[PDB]
Amino acid sequence: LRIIWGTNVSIQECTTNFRNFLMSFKYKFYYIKQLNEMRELGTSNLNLDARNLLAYKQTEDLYHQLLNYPQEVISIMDQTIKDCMVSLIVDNNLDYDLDEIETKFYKVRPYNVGSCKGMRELNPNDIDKLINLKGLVLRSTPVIPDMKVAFFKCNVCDHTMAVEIDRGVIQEPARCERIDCNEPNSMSLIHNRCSFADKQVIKLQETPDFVPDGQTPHSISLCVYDELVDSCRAGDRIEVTGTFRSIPIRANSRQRVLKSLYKTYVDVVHVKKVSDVDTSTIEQELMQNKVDHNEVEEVRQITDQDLAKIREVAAREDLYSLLARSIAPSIYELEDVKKGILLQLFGGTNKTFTKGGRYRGDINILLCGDPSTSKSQILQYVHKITPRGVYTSGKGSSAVGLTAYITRDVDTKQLVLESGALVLSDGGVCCIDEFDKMSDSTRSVLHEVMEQQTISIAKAGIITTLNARSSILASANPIPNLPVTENIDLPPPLLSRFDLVYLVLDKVDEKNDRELAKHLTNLYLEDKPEHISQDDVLPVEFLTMYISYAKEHIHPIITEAAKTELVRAYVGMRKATTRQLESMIRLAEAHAKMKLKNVVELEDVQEAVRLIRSAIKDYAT
Amino acid sequence: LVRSLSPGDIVDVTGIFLPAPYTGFKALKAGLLTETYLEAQFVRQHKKKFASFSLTSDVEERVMELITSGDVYNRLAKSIAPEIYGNLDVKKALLLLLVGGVDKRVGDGMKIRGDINVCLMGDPGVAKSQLLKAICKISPRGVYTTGKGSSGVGLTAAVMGGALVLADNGICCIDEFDKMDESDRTAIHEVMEQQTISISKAGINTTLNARTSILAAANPLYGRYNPRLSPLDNINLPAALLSRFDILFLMLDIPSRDDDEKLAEHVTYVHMHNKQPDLDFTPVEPSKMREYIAYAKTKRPVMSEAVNDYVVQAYIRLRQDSKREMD
Repeated sequence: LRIIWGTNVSIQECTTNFRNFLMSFKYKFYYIKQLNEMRELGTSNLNLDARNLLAYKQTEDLYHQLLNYPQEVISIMDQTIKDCMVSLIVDNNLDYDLDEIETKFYKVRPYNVGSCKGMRELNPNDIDKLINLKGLVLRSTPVIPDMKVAFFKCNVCDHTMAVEIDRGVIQEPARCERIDCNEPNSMSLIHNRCSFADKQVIKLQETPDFVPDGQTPHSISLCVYDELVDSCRAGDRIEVTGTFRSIPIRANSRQRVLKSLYKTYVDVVHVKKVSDVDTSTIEQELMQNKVDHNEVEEVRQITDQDLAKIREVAAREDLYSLLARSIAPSIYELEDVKKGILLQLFGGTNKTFTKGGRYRGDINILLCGDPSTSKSQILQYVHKITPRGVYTSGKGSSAVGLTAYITRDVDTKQLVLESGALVLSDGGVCCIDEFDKMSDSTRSVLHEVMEQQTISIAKAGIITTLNARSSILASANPIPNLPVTENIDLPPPLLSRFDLVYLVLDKVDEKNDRELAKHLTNLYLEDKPEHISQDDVLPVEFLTMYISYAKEHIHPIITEAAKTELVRAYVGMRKATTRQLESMIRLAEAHAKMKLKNVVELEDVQEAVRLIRSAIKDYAT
Repeated sequence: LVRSLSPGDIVDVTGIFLPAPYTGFKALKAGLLTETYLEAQFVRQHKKKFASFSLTSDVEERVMELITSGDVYNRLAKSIAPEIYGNLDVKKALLLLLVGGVDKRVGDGMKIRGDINVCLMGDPGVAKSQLLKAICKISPRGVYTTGKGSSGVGLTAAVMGGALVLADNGICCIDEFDKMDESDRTAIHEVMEQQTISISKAGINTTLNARTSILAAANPLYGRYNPRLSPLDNINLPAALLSRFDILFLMLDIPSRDDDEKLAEHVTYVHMHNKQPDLDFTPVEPSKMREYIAYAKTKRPVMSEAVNDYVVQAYIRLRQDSKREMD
């Protein structure tokens, strides 16, 4: 059976147990597919998976043989995958011309064996084991050359014979080579002629996010080897796998004595890698195209009689009220918030002029107030409805994060451009948490978006101004009386820019909180969830097809009718800034977009103002 | 015994006391000048905790002497900081503060605290802070701090926490709550969203979790509570913060010939004796008390329909009566 020392992982046993491991999906709970991909490229370095052997049988034990004894298991695994390449070739007969492609060096790169906890937790009892680690890299050391095959010389005659290093030591024969000759004289070791292999060194802090706090993190120097050398730079927070090593260090100085406390470093055998219906105008070409070659699906289609139902419901007078209660069923009262957002769903009308123009439909809403006011719940809901929207927290954000990552692809080992979070959010609604709390460098992105409606990226590889047209719904937590305009914090210029700014305030309702408590203190009971707002008339899936329909088939124009009242409102406020006007004419046209009116009434601009005044009835205190 | 030890912690460490020579040098000393070290053997740290215990085996017995007498609430109430006289209401509430609960999870989910936040106003006397030394003595994971005092970097966590992070899942205590300036007030203003601090500065992007409770002793605007001034005038604090405080106990002092006799009798009786209550009350020892409160925090009760409606109606009446009062 050929027992091997204390590792006791038997040769001519585990080799076959691995050899029949081949051809499995299986299980799971690839494998030969990826190897068949490997044979052409000549890239070698088989990355494996881990876990495979677990729970799969046979080789349930091999996982434990590798985990507990990775040193031998990796070498044997490499031999076996090599001979399984050799056995792959004979199957297809003559391959790659011919036998030289097998001679090339291969290796297994195991990773993700269990989840290890830190460096810190580690026992001194496990010194040959595969050990996950994570942390940033403070520095990448210059390359040190490592002995592989040693060369030797003598004064006689001189002769060129040389011996390999094997284990981490070098013993040259006293005397002598070839022949003979002899004499006793010391061997001459040529420094430059002998072979070398790349050994870097990589410093790693232990998980700066996970710390005793305030004690500064501990260094772990992982030395790598071969291809892995110079494959990384610095500060990479991701993860690394490899075999733990304790090796003696020479101390004071000289003396040829051991400090008797072995330093510890990781062999790091592997490293692994990085860190409602859509609108028509936005789709455009993909309507104008995708027709020609044809296709299926895309834009949501509506039957006839249900249309006949929409055009009926439009007649209902309380509609503008009705939909407002239907948006957030769980959420109680605060109807004007539901309502402003209701118009955020219908927002604006798009205009190209001859060229340029492009004010879109975009309307943007901040809302602040006492905590536990559901201000986040709305965000969740809008997020759920809006087709393309994206949801971001404060401080979990950065100006690089909101556009243009230019990451390495790592599948092809190429540089590929990724879309940031606002670029994705283009169309529909970007939702933002804790907007007040954004870093100062951030928010400098928004002065670009809110105005231009596009973002201009001149950085790095590619220089272009790319379009993100998106609504924003931002949540804010403020820090009676006091200046309110002071008490939202923010720079006031940015703050004036938001279309409709909600300030949660008591409505004097009494008479509300009872009703609301009836809503929330339910569930509660019944434990099972049935209805919610009942008894209340509510649309469910109808309101989405309604909203969609409204958006694609209507394009409201103010005509002569808005402008008078529209202006007098603005003046009435002035008696603020011009944006407030822009606001009104856009927000209002959403109202008129609803109710299926191609033209605005002189009426409906009234509440369209009142919504801005609504927060003012809340600015009294 | 490895890893048992942690920085900043007072510990009785026992061990054989030994030298480990010399590694050289060896010229300099001469001799031999051992310089020694202590081998660790055992480790006992000062100040090791609810809510974690399994049993509730025969310990319930230790709870029952407290239960059976009945009227636990008033008994414990009085039993918090008996060292001072009066203010049975204040203590009455502090018992609740210590107990806390029940928070909630909305299943999606977000949380709603979850705990109580107490203020103690008034000046100069009335011994408001002694209640806080009291509580921070009784409650485990309690920490006593003052404004100038505990620096802003005292509450936030440096990268190389304190206060809020250091004491969380338990009561934190503050004195001189006015003099704390500004940056501090923002931290505390935010921590009533519970579950949060957010440090964006320099080498820190983390958002750590502080489950802290806050009790804040503060003095009204100088000198003491001028009655010719409206409330909120003589309280220097903004209304953004006070809305967070659920219970604000303003302790004001108007001299009263009858009562102050009783007080003087109390503070003379102790000093004169160490043990205050006699004829008759039994002060509940803090240890067994902590046990009871521990067994209390385990329950997670739920409201019946009748008390809910009652709360609502009484709330309308309270709103309406508060506002009909006028500005």
